[PDB]
Parts: sequence; structure tokens; C-alpha cells
Amino acid sequence: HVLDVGFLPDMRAAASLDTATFSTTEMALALNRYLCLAVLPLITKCAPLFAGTEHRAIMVDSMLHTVYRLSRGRSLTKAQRDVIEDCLMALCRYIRPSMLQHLLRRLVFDVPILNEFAKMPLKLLTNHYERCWKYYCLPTGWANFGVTSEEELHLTRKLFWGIFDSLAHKK
Amino acid sequence: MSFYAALIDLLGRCAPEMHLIQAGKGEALRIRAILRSLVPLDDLVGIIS
Amino acid sequence: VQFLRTDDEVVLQCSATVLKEQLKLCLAAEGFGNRLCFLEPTSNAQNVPPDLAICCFTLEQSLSVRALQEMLANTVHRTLLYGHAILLRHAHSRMYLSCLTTSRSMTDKLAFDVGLQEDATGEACWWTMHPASKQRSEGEKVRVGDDLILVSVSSERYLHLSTASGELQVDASFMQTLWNMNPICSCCEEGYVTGGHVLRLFHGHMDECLTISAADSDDQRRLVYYEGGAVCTHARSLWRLEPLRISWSGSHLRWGQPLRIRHVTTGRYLALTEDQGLVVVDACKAHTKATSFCFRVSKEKLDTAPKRDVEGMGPPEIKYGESLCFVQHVASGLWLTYAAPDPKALRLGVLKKKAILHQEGHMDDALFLTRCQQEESQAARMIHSTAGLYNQFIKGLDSFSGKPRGSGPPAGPALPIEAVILSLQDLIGYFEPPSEELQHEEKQSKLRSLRNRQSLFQEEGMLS
Amino acid sequence: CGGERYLDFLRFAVFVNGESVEENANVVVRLLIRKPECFGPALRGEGGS
Amino acid sequence: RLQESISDFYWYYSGKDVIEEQGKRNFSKAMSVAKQVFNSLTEYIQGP
Repeated sequence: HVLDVGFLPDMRAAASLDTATFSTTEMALALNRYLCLAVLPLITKCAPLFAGTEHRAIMVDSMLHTVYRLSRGRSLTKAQRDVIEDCLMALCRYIRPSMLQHLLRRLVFDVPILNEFAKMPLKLLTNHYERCWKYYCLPTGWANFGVTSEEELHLTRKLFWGIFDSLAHKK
Repeated sequence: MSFYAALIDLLGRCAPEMHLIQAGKGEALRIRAILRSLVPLDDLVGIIS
Repeated sequence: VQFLRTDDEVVLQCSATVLKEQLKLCLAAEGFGNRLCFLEPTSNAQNVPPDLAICCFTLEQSLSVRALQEMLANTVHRTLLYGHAILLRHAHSRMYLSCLTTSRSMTDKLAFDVGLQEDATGEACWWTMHPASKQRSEGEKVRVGDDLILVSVSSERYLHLSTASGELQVDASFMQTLWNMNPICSCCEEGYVTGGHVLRLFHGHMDECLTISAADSDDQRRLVYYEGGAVCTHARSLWRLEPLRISWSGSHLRWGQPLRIRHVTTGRYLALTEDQGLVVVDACKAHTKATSFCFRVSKEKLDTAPKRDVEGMGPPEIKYGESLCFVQHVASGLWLTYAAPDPKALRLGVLKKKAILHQEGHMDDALFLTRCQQEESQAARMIHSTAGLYNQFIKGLDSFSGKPRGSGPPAGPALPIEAVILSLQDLIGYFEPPSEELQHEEKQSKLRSLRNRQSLFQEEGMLS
Repeated sequence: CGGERYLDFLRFAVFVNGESVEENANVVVRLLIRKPECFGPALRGEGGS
Repeated sequence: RLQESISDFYWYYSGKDVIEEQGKRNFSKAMSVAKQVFNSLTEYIQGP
């Protein structure tokens, strides 16, 4: 079922401004993502739907076509539950969505990315997990994210309070 | 397609609640079995596909 | 009477329009070996009599819906009323009619199978009656010979007679079908002979009975003898009486009433073929002009024409024990007696008295009737069914036993693999020894019953 | 079209405030199953596509 | 008909140990009508 529903959104259902006439897919998103959240069976192994997770991340991150904050919240919760349910199965499936956050750390839509990349280490803490080249880029990502905080556009208290990353797992 | 979609939506909305199933209520499982035999799972899986 | 009280014997009859004129069929089930139910035709009883042994059903309870629900929630002669839930118990096997959670029809139609259950526990063994066309009302009392519809409780489906690609099968679907419960019998008087009872026909003293030839005989077990001695305990001397009437075929026997005598072990009917004498014949060649017999005291009596058919239980006159009567044919009108053609020194038989039909018989041929136990009759019926099934299996095995398969695995009819497996399991459970934790007296009684059942099964074969 | 219009009304008598009423859903299910023609020419029975 | 209804009510309330207030109210309001019907039936016979 997840394999079949994975390929319905083609590049976030063509999030680029092309037609803006068929938004019923976004409507059915709020109906099927709830069922997807109702279960957490994709935990053990045999998970080649990393492209599906990337598609979901690009769908929540790109809301150019018929933006709706109400359904954006449902997609936000879907992504949060998906990340909090399973992890440490690969390395690219997390850094690639977080590449935008590492580069564009001042984006207003990066709060999902920061929240997920923060919730993952307290939930894991390297226990039953092996570091790799992905773990080697965490210092650079943390450094640039911190540098963007105080250099330009001094962040307000609301976002600065939520931008307190753990920055754990040193060496 | 609209008529079948509406009929399936009505049949799903008439399904017994989960706590009714988990707390006995043999009539609830009787209705659930009737709905189960009405339409198989493969039909739904193909419909979504 | 004629009110369908509790604890009477009934048969579920239905009408089918598949045939050009009409068809009457009665619901039936084998019991052991096959849990499913099937319809048995009855309108064609002029030449082929029906098997009424496995057709009778007994009404156990007739509680209301609320009382039934309370009883089910609390697990561990009331007049029948419309809207009540009833429990039906099979007469032959101590099994309860129920709607099984299975289906094989190639068309779902929300239809299940109608079968039998070993125990009354559960919800699928109860059927709620509903009125027919609006000549009655909910809560009104139910009369015999009145059409009605039966609704299952667990499946909420009618007892429907399907007209699918099959040939007149019975299932539990949402299509409406009308059934009526013809009352076979009712409250019967103690020690009186009624139609349908399996019994032994004793002659003269208590050491002679009307039996049939034993197994492994020179003939095809179609010669009627007058053997005595240890044969009185075996199942050979077990005969049953089938009145030509179909609705009230459980009433007290009447003098001169036409009846058919059937051997339960073999399934053959006593008849006169005018070719070999008084012999038992197959059910197909069992026309009423050759199979109908009767009992009457006062042998000659200047017999008159029988009349005055009774549409009820009737008065009881033929009493068990003291029933010294004479058997004669109705269509022809000749009596029967012991032949004894010659007292040969080397006859190699204790009596070996063949049964023959004569216009005027000898003296001392009056037969008095004694009934057999329920266990003996049930064992005889199981012996008959099991022997038939195993003979069919052996014939199916031997049809293909010669030519290798190569291609086209079905050479002929398919072997009843599932039926024979179920029959074997049922027989294994049947002969289970009693547990060792029972009390001494009851354990000894159960051991005696098991030994008697084993001896009865072995006498009619079932080992060869 | 008439089937869809009639099924629209029944969706409000069995599903209220996200929950489901047991009695109305049960009686609707029994009435629907007792008349198989309401399910359309596909979910009727023998010969159904 | 009223007797059948009362029997059904008793069958429904058999499982519970103590009948609540609402069941007792309906039982009383049915028994009052039963008493009235019984009185009407008696008046048909008295005065032989």
C-alpha cells in the first residue's frame, strides 16, 4: 500500500507553478496521511521508500501550489511522526533533506528540518547506531547554522527559543 | 464511479467503533463480518491502486 | 393437536418450481461423515421411497429473542409462537442444525452454508421463525401445515433453496424461501408401535426372529431367512417401518395399514418380485405394488376394504410385546410363513428356514414385535452409511488401479477424500475408550456399551 | 445519479460529530443487505463484474 | 400484548441485580395500565 501511494506525488505533485487546477491531491493528502500516521510498521528493515520520505519532505517544504496552513500542519505532523518512528537505516535520506537547512539556515520553512534534526539525536544518542561521513558533516552544519544566527538578521526570541539544538555526540 | 464511492463511504461510516469491538458486543462483530463479506480487501487495494 | 408444540418430530419441506409441474423436497443431513445438508425429493415416492431416517428433526427449545440472549450471555412443551427462536436437533445423530461459517458456490451473494454442529453451545444453532404472507401476525401461535420463513441468528440470513448452476442445493442467503414443518410425530403412548421405529420381528417364542442372511454369503444378501439364536443381538434383525403417508408418518400403527419394511443395515426394502419370491430389493425398484405390507390379527376374518385415514396421532392399538399379528401383501394378498422345504441331515444350518409368500400359510407364523434401543439403531445406521462410503471408495480406487495415469489424472469419479477422512475421524472419536478417572460403576457401564458397539460393528463387517 | 443523491442523505443519519450511532447504523445495514439491488449492478450477486 | 411486553422487559432486566430508577418508572407505568385492563375485564364478568 505504501509502495502504491508513494508515487502519486510526482515532485511534490509538480509543486512548480504549472497548472494550479488539480489540487484535489492535496485534499486527499489530509485523508491518507492520517491513516499513514495511525500505524508505525516501517521500523525493522527492507525500506527502499527513502525516495518517498524525500518526496514527503519536499511536499511539506514546497507549498507553492494552493498553499494551506491547515493541511500544512497535518503534513508537518506526518513528517514528525515518520522521523520519530524510525531512523538509523541509512545516511543520505536525512542529510539530503537537511542540505537545504545546512545551506539556507535562515529559511522560515526550515523549522520542520531543525525540529527533526534535533529530535533525532536525543532519541538515538548514537546508541545502536554507527557514525559515518554523514556524522562528519554535523560539525559543519552546526557551525554554519550557529553563524547564521547572530551575524545577520538577529533572530527574535520566539524562533531563537526553538532554535536551541542539542549539538551533542562530540569526539 | 460516484455512486459506488458514496455507497462505500456510507458502508464504512456504518462500521462499529473500535472500542465496541474490543469490549464484546457480538452484534458489532456480526455487522463487521457482514461488511467484510460484502466486499473483499483486494477490491479496495486495487481501487486505491 | 395440529399445533406444533415443543418436543415433536418435524421435517422441513420446501417447494421447487425447477421441474415443469412442481417438486417437493425435505431438508436432510447424513450426520457423521458429512456435516453439510441437502434436499431429498419426496413427490416421486410412487416407485422410489425417500430416506426418512435422516430427515426427522426434533424441536428442543422455543425461547423468545430476549430469553435467548440472556441464556447465551449467562452460559457457564411450550407452544410454538411466531417471532421465537428455535433449536433443532437431528433425529439420527445427536447434532444440532446450524449455519456454518463456510461457503462454496462460486457466487458470494452473502451466502453461507447450512450444516450440523456437535453441540448446542453457540449462537449459530438457533433459528427465529417469521410469519408468511399477512394471514398471521407477530406473536401469534403457529399451526401445522402453515408456511413460514426461518431466519438465522448468527448469520441473519434465510434458509434458502438455491437455483444456481448446481442441482437444488440449500444454503443461508438473503433470498426469501418458504418452508413448512410437517409434524412427523407427537407425544406417543408408552409401549406402542409407531411408524419409523427400528425393531425386531420375533416369531412364536422369544428365541426366533425374522432376520436376513449374514455377510460373506453366497448370494448378494437378498435372501430372507428365519435364523434364531445369537442373531437376535446383532444388527441383522433390525427392521424399520415406513408408512406410505409422508406428513404424519409417526402415528400409532393401525391394523391393515400399508407399510414398507426396510433393512437398516443394507438399505433394501422387503418385496415380492414374482421372479424369486419374498426377497429384499433396491430402493429404485421399490414400487408400492410390490413393497407394501401390513399387520393384522385374525388371519382370515373375512377381511374388508381399509378406509378412514387418520390426520393425527390416532388411537394406539398395536402394543409392543403382545402384538401377535400376521403380515400380508396388499396389492396381491398372500401371506408369509416358514418354508422348510426339507429337513436335510446335512443342511449345515441351525434353522435355515427361507421366507416365502403363500396364498394360505401354515400355522404358528404370527409375529410379535419388540423394539430396539436407540444406540443399536444409531449404530446400524452408521454401519450402513460407513459401509456404503467405504465400498464407493474401494470401487473408485479399483477403477484406476489398473492403468497408470500418464495424463488426465481423473479416470472417473473423484475419490471422496475429505468425506472418508471425516468419517475416519468420527469413527475414531466414536470408539474412544472411557477415561480412567470415572467412577467404577459408570466406567464399567461405558465399557460394556463400547464392547457392544464394537461387536455390532464387527458383526456386519467393518473389519474386512 | 439518484442512487448517489439518496445515499447522500443516509450518510448524515449514521455519522454525527465523527462518531457513529449504533442503532441507526445497524438498521440501515440490515435494510441495505436485505435488498441487494441497492448496491448497484456490480455488487448484486451472480454475474456481477 | 401488554403481558408479552412486560415479560420482555423482565427478560431484559434479569441480568442486572438492581433495577435503576428509569426502569422502575416504566414498570410502574405499565403495571398501572395492566391493573386498569384487569379491572375492565373483571367488570365484564361480575354480575354473572
